[PDB]
Amino acid sequence: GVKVGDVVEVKKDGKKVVARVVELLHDPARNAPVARVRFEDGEERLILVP
Repeated sequence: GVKVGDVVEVKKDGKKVVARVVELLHDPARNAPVARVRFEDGEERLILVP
């Protein structure tokens, strides 16, 4: 149920940190939503939506 602008916790360099959801995509292979998240410093990452 994660949507654009929401905030989630992920690991970055062994530390639990907050990232902001900037985009919702879909992985046809895993048949599951994927979110483009952006960290405080501007780094981005793709994460499978829990």
